[PDB]
Amino acid sequence: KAYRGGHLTIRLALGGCTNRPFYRIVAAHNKCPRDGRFVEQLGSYDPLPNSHGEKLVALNLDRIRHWIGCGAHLSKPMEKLLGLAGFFPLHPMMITNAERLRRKRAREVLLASQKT
Amino acid sequence: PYPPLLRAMIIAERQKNGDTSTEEPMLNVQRIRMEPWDYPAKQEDKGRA
Amino acid sequence: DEPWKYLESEEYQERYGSRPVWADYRRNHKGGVPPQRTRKTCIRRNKVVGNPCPICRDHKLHVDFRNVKLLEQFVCAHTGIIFYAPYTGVCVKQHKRLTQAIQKARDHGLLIYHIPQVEPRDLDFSTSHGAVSATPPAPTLVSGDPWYPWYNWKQPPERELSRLRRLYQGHLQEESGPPPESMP
Amino acid sequence: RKTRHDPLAKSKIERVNMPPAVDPAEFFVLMERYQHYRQTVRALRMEFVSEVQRKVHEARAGVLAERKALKDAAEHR
Amino acid sequence: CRLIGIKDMYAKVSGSINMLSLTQGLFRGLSRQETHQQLADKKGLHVVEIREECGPLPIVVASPRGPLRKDPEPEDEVPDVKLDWEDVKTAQGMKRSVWSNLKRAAT
Amino acid sequence: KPTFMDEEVQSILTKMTGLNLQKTFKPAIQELKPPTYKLMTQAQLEEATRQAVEAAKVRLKMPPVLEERVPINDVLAEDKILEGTETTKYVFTDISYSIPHRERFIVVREPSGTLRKASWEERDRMIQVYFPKEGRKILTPIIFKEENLRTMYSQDRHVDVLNLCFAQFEPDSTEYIKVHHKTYEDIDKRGKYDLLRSTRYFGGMVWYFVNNKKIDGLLIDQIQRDLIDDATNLVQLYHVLH
Amino acid sequence: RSSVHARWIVGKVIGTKMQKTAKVRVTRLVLDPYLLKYFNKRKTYFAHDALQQCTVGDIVLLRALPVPRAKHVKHELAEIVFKVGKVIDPVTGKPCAGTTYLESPLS
Amino acid sequence: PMKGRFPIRRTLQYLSQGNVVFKDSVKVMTVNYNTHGELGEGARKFVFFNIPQIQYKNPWVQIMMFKNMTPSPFLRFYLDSGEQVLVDVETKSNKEIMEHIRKILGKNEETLREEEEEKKQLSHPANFGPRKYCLRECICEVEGQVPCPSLVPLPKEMRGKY
Amino acid sequence: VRPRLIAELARRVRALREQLNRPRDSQLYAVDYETLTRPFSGRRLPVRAW
RNA sequence: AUAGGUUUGGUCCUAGCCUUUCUAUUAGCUCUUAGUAAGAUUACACAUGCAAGCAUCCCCGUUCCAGUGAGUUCACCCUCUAAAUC
Ligand SMILES: [Mg+2]
Ligand SMILES: [Mg+2]
Ligand SMILES: [Zn+2]
Ligand SMILES: [Zn+2]
Repeated sequence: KAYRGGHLTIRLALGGCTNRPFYRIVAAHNKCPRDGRFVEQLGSYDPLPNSHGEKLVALNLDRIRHWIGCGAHLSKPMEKLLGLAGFFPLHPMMITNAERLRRKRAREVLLASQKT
Repeated sequence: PYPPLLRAMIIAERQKNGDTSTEEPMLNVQRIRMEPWDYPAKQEDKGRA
Repeated sequence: DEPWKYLESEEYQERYGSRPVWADYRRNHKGGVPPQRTRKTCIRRNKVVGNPCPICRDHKLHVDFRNVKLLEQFVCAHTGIIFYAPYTGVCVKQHKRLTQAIQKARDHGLLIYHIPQVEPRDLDFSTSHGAVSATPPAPTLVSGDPWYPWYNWKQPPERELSRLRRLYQGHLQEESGPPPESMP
Repeated sequence: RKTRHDPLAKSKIERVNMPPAVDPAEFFVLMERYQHYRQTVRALRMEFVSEVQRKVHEARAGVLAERKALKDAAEHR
Repeated sequence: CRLIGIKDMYAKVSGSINMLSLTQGLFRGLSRQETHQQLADKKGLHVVEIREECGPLPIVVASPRGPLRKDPEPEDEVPDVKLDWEDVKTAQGMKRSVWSNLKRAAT
Repeated sequence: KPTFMDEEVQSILTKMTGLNLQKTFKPAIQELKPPTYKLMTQAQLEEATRQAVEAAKVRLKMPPVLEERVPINDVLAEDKILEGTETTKYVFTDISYSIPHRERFIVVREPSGTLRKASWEERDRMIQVYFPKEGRKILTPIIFKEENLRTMYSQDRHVDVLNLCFAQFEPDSTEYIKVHHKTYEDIDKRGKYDLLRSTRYFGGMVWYFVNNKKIDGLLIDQIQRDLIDDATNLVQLYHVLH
Repeated sequence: RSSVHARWIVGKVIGTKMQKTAKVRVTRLVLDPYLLKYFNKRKTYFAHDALQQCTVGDIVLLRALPVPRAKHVKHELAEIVFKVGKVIDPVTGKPCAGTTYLESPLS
Repeated sequence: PMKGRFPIRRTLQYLSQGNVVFKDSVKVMTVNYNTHGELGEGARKFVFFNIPQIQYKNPWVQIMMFKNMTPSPFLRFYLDSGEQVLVDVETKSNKEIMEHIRKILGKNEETLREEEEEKKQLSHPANFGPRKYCLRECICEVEGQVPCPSLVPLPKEMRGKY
Repeated sequence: VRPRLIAELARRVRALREQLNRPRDSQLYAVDYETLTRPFSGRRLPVRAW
């Protein structure tokens, strides 16, 4: 299909039922639907933690690189995933979130101390 | 420095090829400039309502 | 219960003989070719309806990973295939159970099945590649320092802060310097 | 989704979209992170592009490929 | 088949289905099939079966009671056998009738 | 001096093992189709036999012995800022159809924001999950428990067990090795070494025995049947080893 | 190199009734997938012919033109591969009829 | 029974069996062959049996048949370069001719193997789809993970019932 | 193949209109200062520029 | 189709109709719970509410997503080249 110059994107996609989210990381057109067609499917990601606490992620890094070269952008979740992997740097947003969490924890601790 | 995994991969590749090479892999932002966000664009390229 | 004894016994011999459990049984149905799946359950509530599925008609016939002979009776000798439900004419639930039992037996090694000699998945058996062996550690790692410098918090110069304040006069929040380095 | 030829809602017109307030120091830090991270990302992208180009070259008029072609020609002859 | 001793096989009955005709025809068919021994006798050679279930291992079924023909069978390629269409279709997967591979009671 | 893939040694091992065409190519309990009957002359028959023998040899060429792999206790990088925020781990695996499965990059992020190169046990499992194989179940199945193994052994069923092991754990694995050793032990005690004589034995039983110095039983077995030359060969091999 | 699909294509000549343009029919073999027999389906093709050298019944081959030089013609008569009647062999290039040499070899 | 003289020509399997896959260069493979001539039997045989197979192998190349244009049977070719291969078939058996063809304008086995490999590469294993293209639809199907609420339902963790 | 002449004509007309009666930007860069909106468009300005 | 029923005083042949199997709609008559998929008949007519904003003003976006199956060989391949993305 012909779109108005919609860029390429490496993006997640819901391949799950209700309450089981399963993800499909996928090189697709920006203006395509979420679960609609794509250019080339890449490494499936699972968010629900499987038997003995693993949250497994596939990645065809070799083809991801190619896609990047060809000029395909990355959604924020994808970027985060990459950072986690060690393929990209940690997305600064993630870092900030972590910091915030830490701060919150500290506050909680302080409150507890006050109480006691 | 490269990000953790890419660098490792590169190292592995190097090893496979043959050379040991203790010189670490690195990327340079001498080429990559950072014109700020408040830097102005161009009215030739924009469309008017 | 704890069966195999029943199979061994004289009663069993009297009843069936050399032939299997299901040879007598015949599904009764509309003419010619029968419905392609068998009835769901022989027994409802505690009742037993119709001519029962060869297992259901007898109390003593149980199904588990230890009734080896019985399980075999519902599998080919020459193929390793578990008979599809309408071959034997067994109950659907019963069939399911039977299959499960067979699987269990296989897992345990209480029932023979072909274990074919595969090739090894990797045709090269070396652990030299970085992949598995060992990468030379990073200088940052050695130091005890993050990958990239900007991962940590640097306190901004005050001028910048002032500028920010000026920019967002009405809309501001009071803030801390750096965060902690732990979180219980 | 609305298609621009529709009127837009009557509750919507009287709605001031007031932005979030800002922590200064934190904001600056965030900005810094964005600056740095993006540079790295750009570099990575460039590298990838270069790799792709190299691959293309290899495919087309890379030396090995050329040699192969020559060999084929010879065989044909 | 049961009466005979024939235990496991496929058979399609086409044309009419007069019972008498079917029975007699069947009987005739069963009478007029060469043994492997018979084949061996006819040809010399060895009737060697090669199973896919077993390995490449050549199992010899029926060797000839007497001499042996040293001239091998001339493998005249693309052999003319006026062959059935239905079988071909089955092999291909062109025909798919809903009444074909139906789960039935034992025999 | 030991060298498993020294050709002479291999030859010797082959010699020690039988062919027994019927045992290599046993009637399998699979989905059968009707056979395909041929009309062979004597020469043709001979040729066929030769081919069969060759096939058998090919089948029985594998496998090697590799020792236990060393566990992977390495770190790519260790971030302290994540600290236990995004909990429950993450397991990132490089995928690529044109890469061998030992040259992969399988990586683990933990709550204590580290980046491990993954355990050996982990890695294989991950590979299986992404590249399924005929055999290889993802969790380690119930057959390789002790009691079950013992039961299997009791039904004089060792070859099958070996095959299963091969299918499951990669030959550098620890568990696999252990299983093999157990099997060998079983074979030794209350002996039936003629179960494994067209397999899966050539290195497995013999080499291991030689290494241990538990050759005596084997020698006895050789004596009892006939196999004097084979026994002599074995002895020679042992001598070479020590 | 060229926009058109058929680049080299052999065919038989029907109509010269139009200036510098031979109408040549081409016949591929097509597999009727039920029968699986290759039946010889056909398709007309105009072709530029500079000199009007070609006559009806000729067997020719047509090179693709870089661009179609009219609505229906996109080919050039590259060579007359068999002239009508006056057919010379590719092997032992001598005048012949059907199945018979006129100027015999050994000359 | 099937209506042909040799009904194995139309079995699909037979077609597949044809070994010759043409090199990329060819465009037209024109055969010319005598009908009543006793010497050119091989050519006739080839026309009868193998031509169909060849076509099946390579459907884009144009195959033309000519009956009595000349005395001696022969095959002539046309490449994208514009050259012309000319193989006289007379005296040979069909098999021999086929072999010759393979040698001349037929691909190697190696090339075929490479092609096959490439094809395989295209259809990946570790990715998920709907059967037709990819093995296994969802990662509930792989063992040791959360197993699709359709079969075994999820615990009270599930939203809206929490 | 049918020709869609009418559509083409319409397009042409639209183009002409754009060329001619286009708003000379006195009109559409205007600002009502008290209400912080705009003539022609009608939409408000963002808060961070008031 | 592993087929069966059915022309006739009967028999054989040829034959159509039907039966038996598996889906999906409605229909009657009935019905405990849980999880999950699927869910106008109709390019007939529509009340009400909502479905596109964002953003230091320009812009960019609302030319996508979602919907329907009215009409219908533009959807696959090559050749060329405009967006449009690095
Ligand atoms: Mg009557
Ligand atoms: Mg319609
Ligand atoms: Zn029941
Ligand atoms: Zn699922």
